[PDB]
Order: sequence, then structure tokens, then C-alpha cells
Amino acid sequence: GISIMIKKPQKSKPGVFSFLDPLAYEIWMCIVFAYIGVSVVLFLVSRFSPYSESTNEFGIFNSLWFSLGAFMQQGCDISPRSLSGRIVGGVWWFFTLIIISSYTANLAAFLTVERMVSPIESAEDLSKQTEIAYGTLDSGSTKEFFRRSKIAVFDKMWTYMRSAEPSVFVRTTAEGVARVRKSKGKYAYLLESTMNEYIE
Amino acid sequence: SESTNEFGIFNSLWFSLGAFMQQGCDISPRSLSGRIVGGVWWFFTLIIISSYTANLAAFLTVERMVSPIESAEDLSKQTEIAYGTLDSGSTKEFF
Amino acid sequence: SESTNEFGIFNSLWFSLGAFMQQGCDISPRSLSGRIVGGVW
Amino acid sequence: YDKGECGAKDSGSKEKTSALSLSNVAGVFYILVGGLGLAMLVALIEFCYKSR
Amino acid sequence: RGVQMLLTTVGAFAAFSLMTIAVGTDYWLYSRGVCKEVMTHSGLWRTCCLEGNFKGLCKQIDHFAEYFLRAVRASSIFPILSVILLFMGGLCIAASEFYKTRHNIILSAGIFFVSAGLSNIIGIIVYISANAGNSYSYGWSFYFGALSFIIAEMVGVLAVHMFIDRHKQLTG
Amino acid sequence: RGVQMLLTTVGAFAAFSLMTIAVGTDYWLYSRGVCKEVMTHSGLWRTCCLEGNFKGLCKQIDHFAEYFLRAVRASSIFPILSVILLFMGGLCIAASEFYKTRHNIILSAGIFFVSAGLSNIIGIIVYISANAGNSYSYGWSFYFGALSFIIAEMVGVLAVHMFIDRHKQLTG
Repeated sequence: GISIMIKKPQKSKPGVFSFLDPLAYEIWMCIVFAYIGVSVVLFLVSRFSPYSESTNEFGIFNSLWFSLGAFMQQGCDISPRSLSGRIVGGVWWFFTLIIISSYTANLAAFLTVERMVSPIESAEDLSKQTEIAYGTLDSGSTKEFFRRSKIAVFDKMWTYMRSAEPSVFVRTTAEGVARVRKSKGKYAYLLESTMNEYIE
Repeated sequence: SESTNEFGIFNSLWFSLGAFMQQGCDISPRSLSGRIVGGVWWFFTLIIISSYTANLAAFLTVERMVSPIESAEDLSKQTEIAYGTLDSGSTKEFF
Repeated sequence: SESTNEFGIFNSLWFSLGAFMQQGCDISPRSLSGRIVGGVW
Repeated sequence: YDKGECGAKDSGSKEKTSALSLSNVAGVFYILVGGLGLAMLVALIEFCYKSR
Repeated sequence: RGVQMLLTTVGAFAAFSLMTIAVGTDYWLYSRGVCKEVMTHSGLWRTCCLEGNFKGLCKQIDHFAEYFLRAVRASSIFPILSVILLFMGGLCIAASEFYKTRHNIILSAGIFFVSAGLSNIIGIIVYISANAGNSYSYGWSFYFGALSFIIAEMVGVLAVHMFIDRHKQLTG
Repeated sequence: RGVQMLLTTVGAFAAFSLMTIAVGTDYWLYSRGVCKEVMTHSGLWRTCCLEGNFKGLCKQIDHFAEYFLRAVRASSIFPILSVILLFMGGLCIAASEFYKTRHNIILSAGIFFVSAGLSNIIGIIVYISANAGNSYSYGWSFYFGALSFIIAEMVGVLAVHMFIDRHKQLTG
């Protein structure tokens, strides 16, 4: 019987650093600069004249530490006490929350969208997603069959091939399989099953 | 040259275990090399839990489950599922 | 007099703000009728 | 319809999304830098308004 | 101890020398473009076509609610203000021969360094949010700006530590 | 107190032995294939058929961007480093049976054991990551690959405890 040939899809090749993909490069670039800015401003506010070294434990090391810990949502050891640093602390925290939640949501969304995929199968769904091109040998009996038949799915497929452009028809089976291979998908070809399962 | 922090082995395990979950433990590294570790491990955890949550949210929507046997030929490479035919008929004689 | 907790208005504001964004603040209520407000929020 | 040259009823691109991008989040950086500005503005007072 | 005063000058010198080139070169962005349909490079101010016979065919750029951000991008003030504030910081660290033992100008230099450092972060955010309006990539002047920012935030901390070592150290 | 100098050695030699046995044996993985499909088992180096007339026949494996990781899998450099570091650690603790009271041999020995563990981790991770590009299951040499790490880190902790117990006890 008449049957359909497609390009074998291979298997995916996930990148080793795929985990950054749900969040564009400029975000990661700006995060480090904002981290530096906030840490340095909290140091500079933290060590004005006490007028005594005990006046503020926030030396520059501890400032960097507190900023990192605040961003990682894992707590810290010394919170800021001056209103000056209090406010920036709060703000930074807010920013952190926004980023975290956003990232998580985006990942979830991408996964769901990548698993609704439902690849083309059963050869009847081809009627709908006509962005995958398909055609037949020219002048052949398959063409006469599509012209002569009178069933709505085949009526639609015929009307498409009769109206779509550029030409989907080809001169030879070798030309057909060459066109399939060179299209690397997105084009499908019609021929008899006993020919199809030999090319395989 | 430093004999002042409480990082006994068991305490270190307790810190790590706490730091896997988000419950902020009391002790801190207090030194430089300790904070080098404490930084990275945090990031590890942050990414793992995130990913797991995402995948959980995902799988609970599509819910597509098929293919016990399907291939119509792999029905012989197992012995859990039984299979047979009408007796006395030509379907048996074929075998 | 009763002095089991030291919370001032500004301090309490800071505690509540921090507690909202889950950043592990230092002080706790440390008495009765404060644990309730800590848990609910 | 049957000599039309566009997807008349279904055109779902259903793309692998363009990832989240800085255009979507820039507001948070906008408020952040202003928070640092206010922080410095108050820091120029908190310890030193009693100078004389 | 003591000698780090040299490093304040070395840092401020490096930052100022980098930022003039960063603001003053036509190589912030590589993209496809036009110069009346080919690979192209653009600065903040002007755009030039290349990759062919038209090498160095150039025109001044045209930038034209969102209008107010577009006007902020078009006035482009924040990069230049970064240079202005580092220049003021240079005038501050020049205070070697006046108001000795006070060092308050030295402390103010740290403020000028920080406020300069903020300016490039604002600038980059505005610039990216404007270019979001391609398979593009960023030219070396972008890295020059980032490096000048890093050196700006480097030197202020050391200058304030020097203020501590020269003033707080006298308090006992 | 006291006896710790003994038990470090037996554990170190046990870990060394079980690790070199793990590296040397054909039972890392079970799967299906053909030696020239049938149930099949593989070591790191070689793959051999069972359950049929060809049983005990073996073949080499085709090793050949992912090309660099495949080259890492081929060289197996990380478990080799783990083996050699574990050997040198055992040599150190054996050497510490003489020229005593320097105590720094044990300090080096702990670092040897810990770094052999770190070298085992990356090896195992790369080995798994290279296959997961089938009803497989892991064989007992994979569990030896785990036990090497499990005992190695404990021996390293015991080594450092022995170091802090032998040294500076003269003043504390």
C-alpha cells in the first residue's frame, strides 16, 4: 500500500552548560556588577568615623560575605544595624526574591512546552500541520489516486497539492529521496510500502 | 595558628546538612577558605531544588502513559504477561 | 519590671520586614503572645 | 479560502520561548540604584549631623 | 602602610585613561545594519558599514512613556557624567598640599569614585534596554567600559582605607 | 589515643587494593551487544559476551564538543590519578613508621587521601555522563568505586586527627 517517508530525527545532544539557558546572558552579566556595587556601598557607609574598632564589625570582607549570603537565600551571621545599610539590605532581598521566582517559573514553563510536543504520527495528522511539506511522484498512479478519490481528508490533501507552490512534484524516486534527505525534514514523500521499507 | 572555631568533624557535617536545606544554621566559617566552600555549596543547593520543583510542576500536566508491549514482537522476550490463541483452529496450525 | 524582650518600634519594623523576605533575622520575640505573631505572619 | 495564501484558521507557532530577557526585569535594577542613592543621601547625615 | 597613596593615583589614572577611549570609540556594537544590508559596526554616536568595498562608509546615528527613555538614551549623559565625576575625584586626590591632617577631601574622593561607578551600571542598563528596540556581539569598548568601572570601584575602598590610616589612626 | 597509627594503614591498603581491583575487572556494566544481540558485560577497557556460544569472547570499544569528553573517558586519567595518589598516601603513612616526630608526613598523607577522593568523584561523574547521551545495571566494581571514596575520606579524617594528636601535645 501507499505509505509515507520522513527524516529520522536523531537524538538530542544537551549542552553541558544548559542550566544557564532559561536566563539570558545579560542578566548574569548585570548580577555581578550589582553585587559589587551593593557590597562596596555597604562598606563605605559602614566605616565612617565613630567620632572604637568595635563600633562596626562590617569590614570589607564581612560586607562582601553578607552581600553574597543575602543573595544566596541561605542566611548570614551579622545583619546591618545602621538604617543606611538596613534599607539596602531590604531592597537587595526583594531583588533576590524576584529573580529566584522568575527563574523557577521560566524553567517550569520551558519543560512543559517541551513535553506537549506530540510528534507527527499515524500519517493522518499531516492534514492539519501543513507547514511540513509533502508531495508525490509526478505523473504516477498515486497522483491519479489522489485526483480520483472523493474522501474529505484526501480531498483536502489533493486540494493542497493542487494549490500549493512551489511545485511539490518530482520526476524520479531517486530525486524524491534526494529532496527528502536534502531538506533534512520538513518535506515528506509518498510511495508504496514495499519500496519504503526497502530504502530503510 | 587557628584553634578557635568549633568546626569539629561532626559539627561540620551538621553545618553541611543544614546548608543543603534552607534552614539557616548558626555557625559560620569565619575564615576565608571556609567561605570559598560555603559560597559554592549554597549555589549547588539553590539550583538543585529549583530544577526539581520545575520538573514536578511539569510532569503533572501532560499525563501521557502508553507502551506496555506495543512492538508486537517483544511479547516473547518476557514471561510476566501470558499470551495464547483459540484452540483447534487454523490460528494454532499456523504456529 | 518585665524586660524579657527588647523590641523597639524601629527594631520591630526591621524584624517584620526581614521576616517577610525570609532572610533569617537575628532576634526573636522570646515571650508569650509574641510567638503567635511570629507564626501567623 | 482554498486559493488563499495564509494560514486562515490555525497558525500556532508554539515556540521554544526566547528565554527571559533584561527588558522584562530592568525595573528592579532601576529601583535598586535609587535605593543606593537614598542610602548614600542618608549616610551623609546619620553619623555627622551633630558636627560643629 | 603609607605607600598606598601612590596606588590611588595609579588607579584614578588608569580609570580616567580607559573611560575616554571607551566613550570615544565607534566599536560598542557589531550588527547587521545599513549606511545609506551588510555586517556593520556602531558606536554610541555613529555607524559604519564594512565587510566589503564600502569599508568606512558611515553616517551619524538617528535615535528617532517610551519617549522619555529614548530621550535619556539620546542625551547619553550618564557615561559622560561618570567621566566628570572621576575628574572631580582627581581634583580631590590632588589635595596633597592643602588641609593636611584633615583628609576630608580624600574621603570625599571615595564618594566621587562610588558615584562614578554607579553611572556606568545605569548607562549599561539604559543602553541594553535601548538596543532591545540580530546575532549581534559586543566590541572591545564595552569591555573597556566594564574594566574602567571595576577599577573605579577598586580604588575608592583603598582611598577610604588611606583616610582611615591617616586620620582615624591619629585618634589613638 | 595511642592505637590510631595502626588502623590507618590497613584501611589505606584495603582502599588501594579494592580500587585497583575495580580498575582491573570486566564488570562495571551489564547490557546487550555483539562481540563480533545478546546479554553482554563491560569493564572500563573491554567488553565480553556471555550467555551463549561466544561466551568469553571479547572486543575493544570504539572511543571515536563531546570529542574532548570522550577523550577524557578514553584516557581514564581521573581514576588513574586517584589510584596513584592513594598509593602515594599509603607510601607516606608507611614512611611515617620511621624518621618520626616530624609529623608532616601525616599532614601530607591526609591531603593525598582527600585529593584521591576528589579525583575519584570527577572520574565517576564523567564515566556516567559519557554513557547518558536499555535495562542496564551497575556491577559490583561500581560499588568498589564507591567504597574507595567512602573509606578514603574516613582514613583522611583519621589521619588529620592522628596528626593533631601526635603533634603539639608537648605544649597542649
